Amino acid sequence: SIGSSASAWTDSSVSTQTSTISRRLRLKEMATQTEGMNFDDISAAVLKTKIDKSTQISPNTIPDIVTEASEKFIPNRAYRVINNDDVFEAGIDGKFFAYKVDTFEEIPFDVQKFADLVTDSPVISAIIDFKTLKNLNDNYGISRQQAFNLLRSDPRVLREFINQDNPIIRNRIEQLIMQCRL
Amino acid sequence: EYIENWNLQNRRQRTGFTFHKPNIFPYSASFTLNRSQPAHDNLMGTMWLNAGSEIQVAGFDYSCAINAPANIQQFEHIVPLRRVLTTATITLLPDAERFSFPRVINSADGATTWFFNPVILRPNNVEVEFLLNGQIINTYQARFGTIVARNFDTIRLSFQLMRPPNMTPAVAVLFPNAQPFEHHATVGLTLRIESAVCESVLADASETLLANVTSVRQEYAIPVGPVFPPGMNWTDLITNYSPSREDNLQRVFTVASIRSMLIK
Amino acid sequence: MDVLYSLSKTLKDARDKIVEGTLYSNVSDLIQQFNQMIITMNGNEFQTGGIGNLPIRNWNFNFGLLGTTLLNLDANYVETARNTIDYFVDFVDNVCMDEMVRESQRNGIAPQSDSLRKLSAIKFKRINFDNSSEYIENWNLQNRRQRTGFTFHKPNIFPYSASFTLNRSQPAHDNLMGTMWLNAGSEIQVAGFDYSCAINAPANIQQFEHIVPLRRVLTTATITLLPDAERFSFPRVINSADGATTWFFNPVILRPNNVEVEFLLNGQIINTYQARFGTIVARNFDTIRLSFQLMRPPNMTPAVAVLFPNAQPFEHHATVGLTLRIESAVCESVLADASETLLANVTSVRQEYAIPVGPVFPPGMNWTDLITNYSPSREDNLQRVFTVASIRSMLIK
Amino acid sequence: EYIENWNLQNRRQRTGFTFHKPNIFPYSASFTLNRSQPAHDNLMGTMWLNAGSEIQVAGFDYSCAINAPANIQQFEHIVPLRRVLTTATITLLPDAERFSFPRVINSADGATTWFFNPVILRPNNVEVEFLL
Amino acid sequence: QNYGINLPITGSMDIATSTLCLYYPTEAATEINDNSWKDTLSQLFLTKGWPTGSVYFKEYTNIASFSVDPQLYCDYNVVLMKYDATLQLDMSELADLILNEWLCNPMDITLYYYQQTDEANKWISMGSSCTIKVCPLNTQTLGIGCLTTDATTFEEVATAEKLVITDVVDGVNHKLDVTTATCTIRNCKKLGPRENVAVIQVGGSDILDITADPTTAPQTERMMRINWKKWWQVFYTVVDYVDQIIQVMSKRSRSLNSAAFYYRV
Amino acid sequence: QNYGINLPITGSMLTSTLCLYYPTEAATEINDNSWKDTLSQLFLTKGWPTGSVYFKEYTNIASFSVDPQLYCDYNVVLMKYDATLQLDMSELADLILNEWLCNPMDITLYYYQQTDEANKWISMGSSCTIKVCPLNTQTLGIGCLTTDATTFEEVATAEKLVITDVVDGVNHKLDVTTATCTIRNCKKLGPRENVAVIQVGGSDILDITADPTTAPQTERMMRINWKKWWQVFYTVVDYVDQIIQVMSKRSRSLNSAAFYYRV
Ligand SMILES: [Ca+2]
Ligand SMILES: [Ca+2]
Ligand SMILES: [Ca+2]
Ligand SMILES: [Ca+2]
Ligand SMILES: [Ca+2]
Ligand SMILES: [Ca+2]
Ligand SMILES: [Zn+2]
Repeated sequence: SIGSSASAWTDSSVSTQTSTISRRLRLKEMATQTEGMNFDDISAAVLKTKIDKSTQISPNTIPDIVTEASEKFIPNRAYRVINNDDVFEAGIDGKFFAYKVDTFEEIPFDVQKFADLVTDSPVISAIIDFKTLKNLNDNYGISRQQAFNLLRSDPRVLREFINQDNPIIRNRIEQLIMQCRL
Repeated sequence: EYIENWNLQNRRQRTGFTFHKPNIFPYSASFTLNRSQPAHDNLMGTMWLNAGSEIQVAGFDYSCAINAPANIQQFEHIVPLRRVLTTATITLLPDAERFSFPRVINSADGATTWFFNPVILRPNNVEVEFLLNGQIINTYQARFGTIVARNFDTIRLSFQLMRPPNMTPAVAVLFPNAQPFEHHATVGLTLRIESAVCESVLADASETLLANVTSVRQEYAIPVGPVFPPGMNWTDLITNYSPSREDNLQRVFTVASIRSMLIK
Repeated sequence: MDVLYSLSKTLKDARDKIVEGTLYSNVSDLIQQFNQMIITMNGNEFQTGGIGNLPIRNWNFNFGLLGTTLLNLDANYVETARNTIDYFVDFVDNVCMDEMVRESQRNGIAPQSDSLRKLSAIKFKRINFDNSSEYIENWNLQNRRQRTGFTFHKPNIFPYSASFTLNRSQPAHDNLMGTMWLNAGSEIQVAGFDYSCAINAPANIQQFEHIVPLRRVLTTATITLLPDAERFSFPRVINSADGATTWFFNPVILRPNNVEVEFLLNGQIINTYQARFGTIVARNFDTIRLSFQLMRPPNMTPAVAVLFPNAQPFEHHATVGLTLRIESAVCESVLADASETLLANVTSVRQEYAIPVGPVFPPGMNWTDLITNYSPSREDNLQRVFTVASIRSMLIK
Repeated sequence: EYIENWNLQNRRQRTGFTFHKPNIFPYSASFTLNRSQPAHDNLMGTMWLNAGSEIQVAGFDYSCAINAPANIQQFEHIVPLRRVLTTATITLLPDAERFSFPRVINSADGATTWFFNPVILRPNNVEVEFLL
Repeated sequence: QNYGINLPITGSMDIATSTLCLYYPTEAATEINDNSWKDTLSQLFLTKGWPTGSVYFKEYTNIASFSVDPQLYCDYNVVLMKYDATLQLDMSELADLILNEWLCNPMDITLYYYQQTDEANKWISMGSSCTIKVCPLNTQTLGIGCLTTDATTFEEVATAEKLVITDVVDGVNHKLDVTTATCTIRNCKKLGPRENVAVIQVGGSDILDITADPTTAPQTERMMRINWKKWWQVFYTVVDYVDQIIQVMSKRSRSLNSAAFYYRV
Repeated sequence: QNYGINLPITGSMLTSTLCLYYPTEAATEINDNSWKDTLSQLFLTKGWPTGSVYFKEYTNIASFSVDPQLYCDYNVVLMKYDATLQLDMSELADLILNEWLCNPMDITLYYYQQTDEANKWISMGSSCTIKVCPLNTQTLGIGCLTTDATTFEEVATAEKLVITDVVDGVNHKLDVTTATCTIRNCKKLGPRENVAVIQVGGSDILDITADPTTAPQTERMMRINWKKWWQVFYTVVDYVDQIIQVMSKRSRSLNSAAFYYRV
């Protein structure tokens, strides 16, 4: 029981625990308990695009490719939970952050509170992770609405920044895409 | 004392806090295997617990240094400190009680478990050194009881397992030269800082300042702030005892002393 | 010594009380004492050091008095006061270090440093203020030959001693009866072992006695007595009495039987505790006698029966134990304890300034040797150095 | 401190004494057997010593939870203090050195004696609750 | 992947597909007298959890024939040795050879005199008919109680043996008269235990001595014994407790990737 | 004064001789007249100076059991295992691995009882035949007639060495072939740590304790599997260090006898 209550969702020590919890959280997307975009939304889009492009895909090969894409695309996934002006973000690779929504200032991570929140509260895929968010805030004047939407994984704001040609967000999305390997 | 040290620090004069059993060591129970096999039948290494003011270390060798050079195995244990202690009185005893019993211990990677069945021998060529900036400030060889370290930031404990050159039949049967090692030679040391003086604030066994601050925060459900770890965990505080953490800790401890002057 | 303590106390009061913005009524009497000190010290010259690596320093005193005109102390007043107090505190520090690094085989209670000898003159007696600290209070009582007492938490009374005695033995060390003990600081751990488990002993009981005499009389001591000695409860390979060979010790712990702890003062039974464990009180004693028995269990289950045979091959050795911790005590003499830092301070000053070994204390102020031979001369010197160390720590952090 | 608490108690105000290692636990060295039989060769239970300011407890099982559900055996130890403590600094350590060596213990009724030969494992799911 | 160097491994005390070869004598198959018995045991092992095709059954006519360079290729090997009051030394030597890891170098008895360096070094000879006759030499390289030229004077320490483990006095040169025609003798050194293979003797009274030292005759976990009357019952017992047998055994240390440059197989 | 006994002892926390007893069949198989010299030279390499290792030959276990003699500081006895001689081997091992204090038993005139569990009757001779008759309180026989030997109970027949253990606290009328046997009332003082026995073959069947609940295996009781006596002797020579380390020379007695006689 990592958190206060013993749930099947929440079954360096902090790095290990958060990595395991995030690996389980990957199934929250399948369970449809998320907000905003999803890593598997990006993966499905990339899979469709590549399948349409490819000239060396046979009908007997499509099932294997689809299964591999579902199981492999974006191995490194990060999930965040927002709780009354506090954000807890955890990745499958053992990177965990805790910060304030307004100022993006790091706070000591609380594994127990993170587990309690992630048990039931919606989990937002960190399409724009904390490092990229802080870099973007430092080098650009993110508005309050822009920060809110980026934390909530707003497709509108994400496309807005891509069209504006923000190098930081474009690099982040490019890394996400390139991680869709087989 | 606390307001005295506050004013002295403001005046840039050297401060000083006297602690009984200072809580300077972050809790850390671990082992290191210098020689290992997947079966864990024949192990050599060290096994320690650092907590509060006590270090308990034990070197173990399953072969009892049968093939070691000069029938001697050397174990070392280096414990750094997050803050410099001065004029510390320490009790150094030649056996580690904690690691002198049969144990089943999970392996380094946690995949499996191994059996530790110690038989205690006297530590050999014990050398306890208190070093400041890598320079030996104090050193005591083969001396136990009460010792004094006037100024230091790390402790280096060196000891040896020597195969008894002469053994009675019971001991000879105990230590074979073959593989199956039913009894594993173990030596160890215990080192407790009874009292010390530090330029920075610390928790200790005779004060209640950490308890007061943690109690107030818990009672009023203060959200985790940007400085202290969750729940004012002393292990984390003393592990990453950063300068900002030290500043905030001294402020809160001084306030807690001021409050305890009036509240029971 | 009282003059030195008065200087330290008045400087400490000055640093604590002479702070910006305070009323002059809070510091009127303190400033009168301070001006008395300045007037008594002006025109005198002192010299501290010259032993080992302790530097030789010359101290001169020419200080104007502190004013007596402000309603509330201001920044100027505090600056003047602190500029004077820093010099005075440095002088006190060096006087205390010079006194601590010195010892004498004859008249060890008397001052040894030149500066403290100078301060022992009558002209400085006017700087006496009050003697409120425990150490200075006991210093004065000892000077008056009155009863003294220091309260110690975990007194460091027992010199380190980890040893064993064998009452039955063979060259093979396969059937042994005896005792093992560790006495350190304020802790006694004793174990009585019998390899035969009293199979043939009369009444199937083996008697064990451990007599620990103290080098000083303790009074009103709280003691924790526990029915086992964890330090002698695991397998051991112990080198024999002469170091010629090694013997094996594989203990099995049974409860100690007929436990009697006697606290005797000059051979008279002051306190006796029969089969009582936990917190006990020894009001006055100079020796501890722990008596315990190993009784062969009259009824054994098959496992215990297999453990304890009637033939020679004793694989498991029956063992009983007692632990005795002295939590607090009062001693008319000075000792080292787990709370104070006076032994630490004296040792640290001597080590820092590379003071050569003297004729009184053992090298490096080894507490084990000191308390093993706690001579009256050593006690006088130790009280002197500890009192001056407390005076010093009153000002130096 | 003591006169101040005396006056506060007379006024019926707050009282407080600060203790280093308070002697709050009456001496109690005992054991409880939840599974047992006359041979005392397959025992499950807990043995403890509460003394002064230290609780030292150890749960033992001879079968090592071979037949237990999920290969887990639970142990509990409740120590009720006779007075309410506050702002207490406590040290918790994961082994009971006092119950880690072989020993021979009298039975609950004292009829016979039984052998305890511990091998020490790491306690998992350690929970410490301070209740009021 | 730092191979070939020993780095200390640090762990914390707060933290919390294979194949099975089963060697049996021909007497077992003869008594069973069923052609499908191996398939039956494969299905039973499958129920126990061993996927079909992961259990191999090996047969040897006798301990004497099996001792001729026994090769055990499997993640886990279980040898059903059969006790014989006349073959205690043969069983002990076979068990030592298979249960322990030996690093062996060639011997040229026609070209070099030989001595054993330490207590862990023996001479292992295998073949159709190994007859080992030694002659110790003094400092002058002259035989002690044996004329060097004349081989009859030598001291016979084996005769028509399929397998022999000879332990001569250490530090003294020896001249050997092995029958190289039908025997190969190697200078072997015992490095440690082989966790891959375990022996389950059937019958007898625990008479295996796997240490040259006479003061010690250890009984490791990999050495087991069972009383028997029916080979069907023996095989059922092995199948039913294969979990315990595998737990007693362990994966061969020298075969793991970590063994690279440390005398890997 | 005694050797400082009764006074507590406090502490702080080559020249010897090696006798090697072997059966005749070992020499018969080796068939080399110089094998004793060869073994002495090998012991010299191991570290035993020439003239310090002596080899003793006994025909059989039964013949050796007739009043065995222990000569050197360290004695190493090789007994070949025989499935039908387990009790004889156990008795020989007991006699030579434990110290005994024996007294005469003139059974032709007195009744004898065993005081306690440590007391036994040791019979040694060319051929011994012990017949015992327990006696009740009135001195009459329990299941036997004192005046009729044939009613006595057989406890041993034509045995070179017998260790009889009758019920303690009850007198016995004994009948033995005194002409070819000597019976002694012996007491087991304790282990004799200067004698070790290396059984050759078998399966650890030595029981040196009359108690049935205990069959201990001391460090001085070893076992080896063998096919060549040359290999056995090479093993002994090469591991002489371990064998000696297992035994203590201090237990040697002034007389080369397996027991003390009214000492
Ligand atoms: Ca063979
Ligand atoms: Ca020859
Ligand atoms: Ca050899
Ligand atoms: Ca017989
Ligand atoms: Ca009859
Ligand atoms: Ca009897
Ligand atoms: Zn304390």
